[PDB]
Amino acid sequence: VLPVKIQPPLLRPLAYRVLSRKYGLSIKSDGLSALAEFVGTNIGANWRQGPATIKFLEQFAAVWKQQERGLFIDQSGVKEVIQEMKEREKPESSKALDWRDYFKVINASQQQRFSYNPHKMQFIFVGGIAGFLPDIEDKVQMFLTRYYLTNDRVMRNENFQNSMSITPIKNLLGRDAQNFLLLGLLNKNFKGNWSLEDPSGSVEIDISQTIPTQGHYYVPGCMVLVEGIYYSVGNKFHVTSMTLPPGERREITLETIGNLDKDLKIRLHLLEKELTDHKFVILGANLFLDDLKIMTALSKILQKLNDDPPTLLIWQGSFTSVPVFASMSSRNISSSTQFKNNFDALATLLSRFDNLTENTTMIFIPGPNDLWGSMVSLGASGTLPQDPIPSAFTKKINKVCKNVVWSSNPTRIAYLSQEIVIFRDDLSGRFKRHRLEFPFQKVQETRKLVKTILDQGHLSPFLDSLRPISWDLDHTLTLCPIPSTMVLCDTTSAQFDLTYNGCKVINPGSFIHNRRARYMEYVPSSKKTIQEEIYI
Amino acid sequence: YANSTWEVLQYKDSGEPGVLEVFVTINGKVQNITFHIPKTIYMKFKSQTMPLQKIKNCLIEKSSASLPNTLPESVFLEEKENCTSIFNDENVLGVFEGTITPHQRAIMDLGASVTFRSKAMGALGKGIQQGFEMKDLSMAENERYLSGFSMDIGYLLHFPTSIGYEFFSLFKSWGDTITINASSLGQIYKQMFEKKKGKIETYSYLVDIKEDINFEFVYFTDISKLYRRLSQETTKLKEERGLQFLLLLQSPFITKLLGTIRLLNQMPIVKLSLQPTLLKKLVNHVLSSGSWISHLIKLSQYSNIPICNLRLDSMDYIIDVLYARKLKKENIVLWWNEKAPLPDHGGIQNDFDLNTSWIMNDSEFPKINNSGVYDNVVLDVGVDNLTVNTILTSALFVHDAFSNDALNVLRGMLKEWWDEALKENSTADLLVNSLASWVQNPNAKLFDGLLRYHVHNLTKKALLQLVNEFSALGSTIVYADRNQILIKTNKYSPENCYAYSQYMMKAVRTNPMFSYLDLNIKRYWDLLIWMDKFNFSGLACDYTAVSQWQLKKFLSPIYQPEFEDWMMIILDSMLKTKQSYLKLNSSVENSLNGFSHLFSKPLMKRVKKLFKNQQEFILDPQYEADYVIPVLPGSHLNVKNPLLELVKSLCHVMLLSKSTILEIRTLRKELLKIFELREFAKVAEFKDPSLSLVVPDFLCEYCFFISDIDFCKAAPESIFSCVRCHKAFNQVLLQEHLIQKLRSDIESYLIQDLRCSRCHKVKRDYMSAHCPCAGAWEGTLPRESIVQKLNVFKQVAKYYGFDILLSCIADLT
Ligand SMILES: [Zn+2]
Ligand SMILES: [Zn+2]
Repeated sequence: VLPVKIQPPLLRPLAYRVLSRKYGLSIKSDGLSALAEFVGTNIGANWRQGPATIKFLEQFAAVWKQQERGLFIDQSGVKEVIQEMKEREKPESSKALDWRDYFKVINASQQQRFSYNPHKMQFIFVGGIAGFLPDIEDKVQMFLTRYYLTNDRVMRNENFQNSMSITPIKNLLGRDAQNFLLLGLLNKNFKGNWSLEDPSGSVEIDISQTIPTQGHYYVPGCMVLVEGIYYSVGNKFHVTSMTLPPGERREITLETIGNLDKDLKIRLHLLEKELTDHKFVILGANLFLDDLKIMTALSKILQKLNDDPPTLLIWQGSFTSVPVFASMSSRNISSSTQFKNNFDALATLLSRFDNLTENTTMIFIPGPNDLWGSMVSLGASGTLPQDPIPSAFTKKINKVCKNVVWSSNPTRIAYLSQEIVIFRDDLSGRFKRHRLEFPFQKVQETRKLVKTILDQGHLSPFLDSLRPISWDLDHTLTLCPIPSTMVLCDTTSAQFDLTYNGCKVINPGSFIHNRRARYMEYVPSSKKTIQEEIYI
Repeated sequence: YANSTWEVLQYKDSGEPGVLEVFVTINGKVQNITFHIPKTIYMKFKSQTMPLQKIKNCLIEKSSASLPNTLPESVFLEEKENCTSIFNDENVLGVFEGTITPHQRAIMDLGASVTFRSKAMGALGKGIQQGFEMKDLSMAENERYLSGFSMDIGYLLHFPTSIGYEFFSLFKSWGDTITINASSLGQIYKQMFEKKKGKIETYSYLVDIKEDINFEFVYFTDISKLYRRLSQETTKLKEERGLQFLLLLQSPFITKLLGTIRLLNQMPIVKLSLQPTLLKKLVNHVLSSGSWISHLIKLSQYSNIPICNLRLDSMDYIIDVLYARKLKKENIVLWWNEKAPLPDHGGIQNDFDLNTSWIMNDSEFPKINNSGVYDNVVLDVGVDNLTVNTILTSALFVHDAFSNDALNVLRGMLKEWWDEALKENSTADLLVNSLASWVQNPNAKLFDGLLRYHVHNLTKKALLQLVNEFSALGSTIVYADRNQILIKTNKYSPENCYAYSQYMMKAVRTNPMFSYLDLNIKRYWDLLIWMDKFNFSGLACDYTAVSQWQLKKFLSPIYQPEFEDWMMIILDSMLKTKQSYLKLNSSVENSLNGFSHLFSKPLMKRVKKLFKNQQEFILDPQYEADYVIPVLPGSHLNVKNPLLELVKSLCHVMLLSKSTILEIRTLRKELLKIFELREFAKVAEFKDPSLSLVVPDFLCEYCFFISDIDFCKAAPESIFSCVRCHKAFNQVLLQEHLIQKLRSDIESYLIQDLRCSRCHKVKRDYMSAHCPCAGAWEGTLPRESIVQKLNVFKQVAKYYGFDILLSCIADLT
């Protein structure tokens, strides 16, 4: 533990002798200097560092897998990894593992681009002021990628469970009366009649005399599994039974993707048991800060949480009563600055609690009436991958706390080996409005909604003419791994908590249902939820 | 309550949908009354008879017409159940399509402000205990004299500021105790306040002010005097005149009221919502408070509205209330949607629709602009009342069109207000101008995107018809932008202009379509070199001359005076040539055919001298302060030879004329020979140095002027202030509108329709590698266009110092 400074020239012989000869690692001058600094700091007289170098190189070859170790990033990374493995074994550090280094929240703009090579591959894709503008090919392939994902899901589930094959729509032309099973995107033709769209083509469908699976919502833009007899007399597909694709368990998708290292899995599993007492509190929807009654109720809720602050306090969308837009007036209407005043008022009612706002990440989720998204939509369901609340309106709130995250509407949480997805949207209303009728209670409707969302595998299985989506930011809506926990926030659906296909779906509902400021509590360790209604 | 108007209809809900305060001005004095109002819903039973009959009988089909995109279901407490009777069985709560109008609103819409309880004394006493339900009470009554005669006031104006001076001032009709060296300035304003009160005592005849105005200089250090002292003073005044005073409240933010003051003054309340130098503001406001009381009385007399109407663009609320009344007289469902700017189209208004989105974010007004030199006399005709005249004369399958019946209702109402204002009618004209301005106001309580789009198309087509009419009259158009139109009269002689112009205006007014369209000629141009609105010069009335060339701002500071001087030289040469042609006599070929010969040789020699001077001093320091290209919001061009840019601009403004193209091309070739540049070289071609960034249909909050503000081209003084007036514009409003346009551009790029790159057939399917004609898909809005627009926005924000716009740009990436 004796500190010492050792110059790179004397350490150079032994360093190379092991890094280069034993394993084949090239060490640069700057990297050699950094390694000499590390060895001098964490050991004296620089004699018994052979095991340290061996551990460094073996970790580097096991994880990083490249050359030129002296990049100031590879060396630091391997030293840190050595630190955590020594910590979990319980030197430079001998403390306990902290979940903060394994807890992260992923925005819609910072995920990994995963485009599926149509045959069999899930590839990885990963520049100026207008560097966020999607390209045209992104719009072209937006639905193709979704179809390929659904087709892979069907090829894994249906054939191994039910064994009719899937015939591409282009294969129905010459056939006169044979039976086919089509997987296509239900949509309305420009001529005004329903049809299914496939990468190979499209075909009109005669929806009369169809028996649909009643446990699903059927809407244009959702991908269905129709079955019927093609007719070449009028080029129509007389569908008999149409149902949504079967869902998949998350664990099944993980071995196909094959994404985790063993040490990271062990550490995450260990802190899963160690961190038993962590509480996630999910507030209600439509926190209308403009309303004085809701403002007073929020004070009582924050006071109650101040006694025992939770791990995360998630705030739902539509923070203001009226949609924000450019207002022509000489008063303090000023829909921009009035938002700033509302957040400043929130800061007053939030900085008053010293016990709260400390050791509590505060994630904020935007809604239909938030800045930069309500400017054009005027409070309607506009572009789905909503950008976070602008930082220009969060000066006081961010100054008051120390860990506050402003995230996208379809945000992702990486608290542990499990993934949590938060989504604020009135899915039930749109589903009911755009559900198509077949010419041929509340808990049942909630189950229908959850089943439709999970079977579709997409957060919004809707057409581009009903819910515009940023073309490149579409993977942020795809439920390819089917995350374990999903906060399907809503304002037109009754509060519920359901589990399906290994996924826990929780809907806190509106903040004020009749007279109570409802909010939800989530315990990741026990996977148990409970609502906390508080009277006004 | 007998023929008594409620002064304020404040929402005394107490959780009851229908219970609210009614301060009806009874014959003796105002008294607090409670009402009861069922929540009417316009859910017409479309092809489905539902016999459920939960609480109230439901009318079948409502005998009305819905909104393409007399009280059915008259419940009383929807709180009973939010889920209500959701069935989705052929329009039985399948689509709401009802009314969101809460209490305090349906009362004004249906019941007149003045009302009389058409019941006996026993029924009156029975209704005293619980309230006066509108179902069996409160018939609408005539409003010949709706207001009162002598009403006490409780003036409590307050103008806070962050500098550190508190304006928690209160005024009394007789107490005169204004509690805040002010006596001298107060008397100074009193010196003409004798005349002001004489006007009040001859036109208002409502209240009088005591002459002993005592000013109490008290410093409201903290809340103890900021709020508690004000509350105790106002409760002392309240117990002084018991429910016998009208609160004239002025406060930028109303939360001070609703804290404790509002329920301290439940009596009739009005929300005006409007260091030594700032002292005069208080005395001016207190001594002018006696002027608009008569205006409010007149407004409430004409418009059937109580005194609870807010003064923030009160014309918008008046128009909403009157339009709702005229629409309720007809069997048309309303689209109120008080909570949100979007129309109350049931529930279909909350989801994205491509057509609705397009009609919303499309306000670009076509401009007809012809560039050239016009030796003929051209008139700067300025149109006015285009929207009003358009809706009035619009009388003279389509899913994108507004309802024809609602438009007819609007036309009839506008005709009524118009004829009224024509005869002496103050409020009538106020409301016509206000309607012109509201149609496009999302804050309106009846705003409809379809209606605004319909009005926009009607205005576009009316302007096109006006242009065609002027062309037929024998005058070509060189500019038309919905606020002004420039016509090229064929009369060469400037003397023969007045009679021709008057004949033209009369002939335009003869057409029924433009009868209400008022036109006035602003300026006469004997000569005009027109490139754009912001790049023009010429002789104006024949003796004044103007040189407004935005191209000059993009030249190096040394050459800006050279361009300015040579513009005057060119204009004078053109004038001399025109005079010579007119003297000799008294487009293929006009009066100008050799105007370049006057200054060709001096210009060439000056350019040679300037080129030698530049070659001497281009690289040497201490001169780079002159040979520097200015940075402007529209700057997008890299300049290597600033003198070449100067000669390019001069040659372009000379090439504007169509007749003298050849003699100016020869001059340009000779000029370019100096730089050893070819005549048709790419670098020698003139490209506009400035881009454009227009905020369409920007509205001036004072004079109601609808103009397209351009930020990359207009001078800074012409964007922060209006045109017809000279009042300033809010920085926050400009930044908000710029952000709105930026988000509209982003959304329009994201929701664009792809089309084939070879046959241009629009893409119809969702999964398709390419067009069936073997052509790759391409967008109708290229990505490069949006990138350029974003760069323009960033340049404007960085130059003008728009902080919120910079925050938006940063938040994009
Ligand atoms: Zn103005
Ligand atoms: Zn094509």
